[PDB]
Amino acid sequence: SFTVEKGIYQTSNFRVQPTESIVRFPNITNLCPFGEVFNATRFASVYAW
Amino acid sequence: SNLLLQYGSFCTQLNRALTGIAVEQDKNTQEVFAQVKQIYKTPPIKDFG
Ligand SMILES: *[C@@H]1O[C@H](CO)[C@@H](O)[C@H](O)[C@H]1NC(C)=O
Repeated sequence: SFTVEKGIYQTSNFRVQPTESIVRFPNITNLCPFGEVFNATRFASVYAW
Repeated sequence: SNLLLQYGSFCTQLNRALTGIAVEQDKNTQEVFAQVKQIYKTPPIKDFG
């Protein structure tokens, strides 16, 4: 409403806005072996997957 | 919050009901205790027979 009558009102939150982001991952260097599972010379049979 | 923006009517009625309850509590206290309009002081002497 554009008009508020005399009194005390409990306000829902609208005021806080975050502004900055934090990224915190484990520090790992090795690339994951995509070539061992996608470039493999021979795959297994479906029964012995 | 952007998703909840369309349930503003639901939240407004919830807050209206709670505010009504809150005002009603103060009203109940006023009716029970604030009947007398003057704060009488006990007399210095306690000669109550
Ligand atoms: C997979 O094999 C191809 C050659 O067939 C090669 O060009 C490519 O770099 C390899 N990819 C990975 C992730 O090892």
